[PDB]
Amino acid sequence: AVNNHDMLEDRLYVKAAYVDEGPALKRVLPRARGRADIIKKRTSHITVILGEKHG
Amino acid sequence: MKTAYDVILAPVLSEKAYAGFAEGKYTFWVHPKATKTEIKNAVETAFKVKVVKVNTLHVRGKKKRLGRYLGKRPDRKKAIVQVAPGQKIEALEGL
Amino acid sequence: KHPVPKKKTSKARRDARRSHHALTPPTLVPCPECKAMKPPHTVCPECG
Amino acid sequence: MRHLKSGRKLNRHSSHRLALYRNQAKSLLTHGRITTTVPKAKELRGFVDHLIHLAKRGDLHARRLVLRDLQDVKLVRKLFDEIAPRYRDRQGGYTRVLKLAERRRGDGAPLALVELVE
Amino acid sequence: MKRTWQPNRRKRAKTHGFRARMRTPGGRKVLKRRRQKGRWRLTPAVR
RNA sequence: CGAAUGCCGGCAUGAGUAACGAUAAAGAGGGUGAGAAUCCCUCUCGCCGUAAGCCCAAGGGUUCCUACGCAAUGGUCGUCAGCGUAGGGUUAGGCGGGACCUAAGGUGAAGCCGAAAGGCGUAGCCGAAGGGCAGCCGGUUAAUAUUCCGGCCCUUCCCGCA
Ligand SMILES: [Mg+2]
Ligand SMILES: [Mg+2]
Ligand SMILES: [Mg+2]
Ligand SMILES: [Mg+2]
Ligand SMILES: [Mg+2]
Ligand SMILES: [Mg+2]
Ligand SMILES: [Mg+2]
Ligand SMILES: [Mg+2]
Ligand SMILES: [Mg+2]
Ligand SMILES: [Mg+2]
Ligand SMILES: [Mg+2]
Ligand SMILES: [Mg+2]
Ligand SMILES: [Mg+2]
Ligand SMILES: [Mg+2]
Ligand SMILES: [Mg+2]
Ligand SMILES: [Mg+2]
Ligand SMILES: [Mg+2]
Ligand SMILES: [Mg+2]
Ligand SMILES: [Mg+2]
Ligand SMILES: [Mg+2]
Ligand SMILES: [Mg+2]
Ligand SMILES: [Mg+2]
Ligand SMILES: [Mg+2]
Ligand SMILES: [Mg+2]
Ligand SMILES: [Mg+2]
Ligand SMILES: [Mg+2]
Ligand SMILES: [Mg+2]
Ligand SMILES: [Mg+2]
Ligand SMILES: [Mg+2]
Ligand SMILES: [Mg+2]
Ligand SMILES: [Mg+2]
Ligand SMILES: [Mg+2]
Ligand SMILES: [Mg+2]
Ligand SMILES: [Mg+2]
Ligand SMILES: [Mg+2]
Ligand SMILES: [Mg+2]
Ligand SMILES: [Mg+2]
Ligand SMILES: [Mg+2]
Ligand SMILES: [Mg+2]
Repeated sequence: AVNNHDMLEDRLYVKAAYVDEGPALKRVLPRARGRADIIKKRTSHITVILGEKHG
Repeated sequence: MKTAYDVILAPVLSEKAYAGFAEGKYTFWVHPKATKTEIKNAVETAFKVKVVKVNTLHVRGKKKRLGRYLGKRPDRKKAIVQVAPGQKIEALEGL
Repeated sequence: KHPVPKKKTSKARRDARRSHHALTPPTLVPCPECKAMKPPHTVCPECG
Repeated sequence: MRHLKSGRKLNRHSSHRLALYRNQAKSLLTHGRITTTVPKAKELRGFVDHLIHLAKRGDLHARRLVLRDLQDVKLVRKLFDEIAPRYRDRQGGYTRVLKLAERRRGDGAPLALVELVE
Repeated sequence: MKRTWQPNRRKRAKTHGFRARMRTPGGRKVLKRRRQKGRWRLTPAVR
């Protein structure tokens, strides 16, 4: 913000922000009586969007 | 033809290789089919030395991968040779 | 034996389950000497 | 219930939870300040205060007593000769527990400080 | 508990081996098929 | 194409739930590192001890040693690893097996039988954790050692001499 878009740090707030869901990596979890489920270790796309306070 | 220069591939370069220079003992990479007897003459003929004892051992190459491409490096044999006492190989004396 | 759910539970009903799941922010007090922030009745990361 | 039952088991049986307090004490009477979890800390407290108080009594008996737990002649000497003396005009409260503001990770556990007083 | 694969390198070369297959017409036809399908390994690999 | 407990794929629910795999047990100080309950060192505690220690044979196949790494693999974490990359490392006349023997059985000149493919079979040949055959003790490397080195012994073949 400061360093690129010349935003003046002292008045920064968090305008909007959110995490969408990335592609999930699947792995095999061996189970009783030969069974083997699959568990998914997932992925987040985190987004913080900053804007300037008006004071 | 098979000449001596075929039996002898290259010198082995390692701490452990070097560490034997100081006794009579010089170790090369040799062709994998080459027997203790003929390795001797091949080294006599090439470096004009007397050979007294031969030690061979095979070095089976490492499996390596380029990423879905999986194969192995080629297989070797090495000899560590004993020159007659006092003889040297000045060829091999650059450390 | 081996009880099972009878119906996929709805997007409405699982989200309402979660109405309590929301976090609450850490409890924080201004520090005695340094400028910074601290949890109360603890030893300040700066100037303990 | 628990109901006026007092004193902690912390996920240890009798044997191991004894050996715990003994070991904690050995380490406090060595380093003079220590860092553990908030509850392990709060239970140490009295376990040393008595160990200390007995060094303040000074006699051959009170020594032989303290050796049951601390087990080590040298550490005991430090206790009787060089530690208890700072306390002789002090009535109780030879230790202090302050909690640290950060907690472990992969653990989450809150930690505290245990130091001998002054 | 004792299970079905008890690897032994002699048994393997003696049973599924190349000279094995070649001794019996049943087994020459094993090799013929495998060769025709274009198998990479015509015969079990024992070390 | 809406249904076939259809087929292939993808994404949900149960749910932040059950579990995280022997109840032998941990605590602290210090180091390293962007980051440490989980790595390294010290101290204390606990558990194996006809083993949960050490050798050998299978089987496995570089997993060994060391440097640089942490995306994934590791039921957490990881700065660690049996993991990624790379380099190095396995040395024998006497140890094991072969240029020795035969065993079951296999195979097989001779021979015998069977539409064909094949089945049999003497002698021979093959076949071993059996018979036979000469190396003990130390030291050395990050990593091999009855293999290299030190000391003290031995076998067979070839040639010569008595
Ligand atoms: Mg399971
Ligand atoms: Mg199974
Ligand atoms: Mg599912
Ligand atoms: Mg040619
Ligand atoms: Mg050899
Ligand atoms: Mg009860
Ligand atoms: Mg618990
Ligand atoms: Mg007990
Ligand atoms: Mg049995
Ligand atoms: Mg199976
Ligand atoms: Mg075998
Ligand atoms: Mg091919
Ligand atoms: Mg229809
Ligand atoms: Mg429920
Ligand atoms: Mg529950
Ligand atoms: Mg649970
Ligand atoms: Mg457990
Ligand atoms: Mg540091
Ligand atoms: Mg640092
Ligand atoms: Mg015993
Ligand atoms: Mg093996
Ligand atoms: Mg395997
Ligand atoms: Mg590998
Ligand atoms: Mg290792
Ligand atoms: Mg390292
Ligand atoms: Mg990783
Ligand atoms: Mg992980
Ligand atoms: Mg590695
Ligand atoms: Mg033979
Ligand atoms: Mg010969
Ligand atoms: Mg024979
Ligand atoms: Mg036959
Ligand atoms: Mg027969
Ligand atoms: Mg034998
Ligand atoms: Mg034998
Ligand atoms: Mg022998
Ligand atoms: Mg070793
Ligand atoms: Mg020895
Ligand atoms: Mg020797």
